Amino acid sequence: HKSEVAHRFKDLGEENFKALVLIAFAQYLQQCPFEDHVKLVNEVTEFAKTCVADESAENCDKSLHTLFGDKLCTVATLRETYGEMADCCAKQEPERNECFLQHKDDNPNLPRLVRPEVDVMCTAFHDNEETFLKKYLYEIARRHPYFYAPELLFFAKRYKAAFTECCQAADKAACLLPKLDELRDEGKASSAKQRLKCASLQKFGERAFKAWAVARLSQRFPKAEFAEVSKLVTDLTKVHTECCHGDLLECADDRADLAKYICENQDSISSKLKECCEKPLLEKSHCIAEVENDEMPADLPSLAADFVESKDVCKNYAEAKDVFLGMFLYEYARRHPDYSVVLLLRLAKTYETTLEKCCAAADPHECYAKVFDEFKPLVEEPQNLIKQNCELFEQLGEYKFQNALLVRYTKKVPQVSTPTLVEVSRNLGKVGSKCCKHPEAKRMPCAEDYLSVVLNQLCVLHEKTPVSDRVTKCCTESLVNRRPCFSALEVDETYVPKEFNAETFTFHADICTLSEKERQIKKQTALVELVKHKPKATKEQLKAVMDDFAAFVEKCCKADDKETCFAEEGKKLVAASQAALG
Ligand SMILES: CCCCCCCCCCCCCCCC(=O)OC[C@H](O)COP(=O)(O)OCCN
Ligand SMILES: CCCCCCCCCCCCCC(=O)O
Ligand SMILES: CCCCCCCCCCCCCC(=O)O
Ligand SMILES: CCCCCCCCCCCCCC(=O)O
Repeated sequence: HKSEVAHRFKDLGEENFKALVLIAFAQYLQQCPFEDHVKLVNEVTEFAKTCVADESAENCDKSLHTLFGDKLCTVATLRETYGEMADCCAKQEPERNECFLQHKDDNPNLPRLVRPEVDVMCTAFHDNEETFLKKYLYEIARRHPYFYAPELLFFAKRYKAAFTECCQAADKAACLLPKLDELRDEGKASSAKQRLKCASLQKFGERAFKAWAVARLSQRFPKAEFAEVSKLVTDLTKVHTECCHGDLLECADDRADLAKYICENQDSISSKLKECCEKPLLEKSHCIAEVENDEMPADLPSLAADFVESKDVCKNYAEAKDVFLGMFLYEYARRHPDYSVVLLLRLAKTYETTLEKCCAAADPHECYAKVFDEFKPLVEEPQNLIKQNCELFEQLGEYKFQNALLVRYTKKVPQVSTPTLVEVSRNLGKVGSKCCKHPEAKRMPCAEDYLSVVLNQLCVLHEKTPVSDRVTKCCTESLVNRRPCFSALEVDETYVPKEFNAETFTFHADICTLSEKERQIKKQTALVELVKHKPKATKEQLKAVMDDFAAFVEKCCKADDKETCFAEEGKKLVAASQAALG
């Protein structure tokens, strides 16, 4: 429902409601000063209370969309600030909302948000928590207009845990900054993931999306029957599709509905969901989405019977090609939660290709009798990659490992700028750090998931400023070859090595007052300019120059002077190196 606003107020709570109204408005009106959206949020909140007291009350019968757009159209400066979005107001609902939806700016071109010093922040926090927290909720929201709002609220609450804990600890910066650094990471990864969820849907289409989802849901709910996994992916895809159009209210209802359906049918889905079905609306769906894998049914048969030995394989396949392949993929996925989703799609795509050849022939059982042999190599290639890389990592350590990567890729694609090489190799390094600590079981899902963050940003940066056809190839290619494409880059032996330049390999005393990290980005940048300039540098020729530079600093920051050792012994490093790397 009779009143939809009353119903969200009741269901969300007051604080949560005030929060999501702020985020809603911050994401359309991305230029009205904070101390001004607050006026709005209180006005919308005051109205909500009246509708809650009496659901007959004026304007309460209206739809969320209508109230929301009606409110957008009240702001005095709309036409001067936002220009042709004010043009949307001269329409009726539903068109008016489609019009508003289509005029959000993804790059609102604001100044970078600058983290104040820890003590400034903590003083601000204590002196007024509500205001400190909302001002920041406003600053993220208008920079990330497409970030599903309930997710922002969840980070919001984690920023508030980090402050309360750390702003009364012995050493606050030691407490606070890693927490803030992990939040930046996670915040950014999630933002990356959503834009890649949609992009994939638009380029590669719905069937590919469903394939991905069947794999993922079958690893997560491996006691569910194929019929229920399939029902869940049908609705799972409908919601992503709706959540990509970009309309918060519609997207949120579908998510609500799905969590609703999942909790009613727990018995038929998974035993690991009782914890999250007792949670309140706002959180239910976020939770289910991060739910841990249910233990798999004990002692299932192999697939051989249904997918190889059976005599009904071409008949079943021909009758409904995509339900069959989807069942193969369901029976595979639930058996192996230790596989990355993309491995499964590669396996499933291979089983597909042989059936098209082998069903088209006239001894089909004979032709495709050996199809499981082909899975072995594809399964083992990711496994080894993880093995060689996690045995390298634990014997070099994060930083040195980051540096093993830096020279590997600079030699492979030496036309990528030095900053992009530094950032990808540093993050790749961190993915190594993060998934090697896992047992072998949960490693591959781990790495798939962090690589796709690290490699998508690669493409996005390279998208606008491209300097390699091979990188471009790996980026536009299929989502099941993004990774192996890159893994196939060889050394660029056409490379014309960069001319020398004194400036880059000059260093000063400030480097000693640089922070652990800051110093590393510096050291690592020189390392890329060194490989660009001497690509044919044997590892050991480079190992020894890195050890010359290593002494050149320490035995020079620990010396009784100066600049000068920096100028005059740096003079003697450049000369020596040029000679030994020749
Ligand atoms: C569902 C996409 C990937 C999730 C991986 C595993 C799925 C597990 C199955 C539980 C179903 C999920 C329950 C509700 C549906 C659900 O959580 O997602 C619905 C759409 O992804 C909407 O995306 P958006 O709202 O922008 O994402 C929020 C996080 N950034
Ligand atoms: C429940 C039916 C959903 C569709 C399942 C069909 C699976 C298609 C197998 C081929 C894999 C292609 C991989 C891809 O497109 O990235
Ligand atoms: C650079 C991080 C250290 C170890 C991880 C290397 C990644 C190799 C496996 C990629 C996992 C995704 C599965 C796949 O592409 O099939
Ligand atoms: C041809 C001029 C050579 C001088 C430039 C040397 C650049 C090497 C960067 C050192 C990275 C090592 C990091 C470390 O081990 O702490």
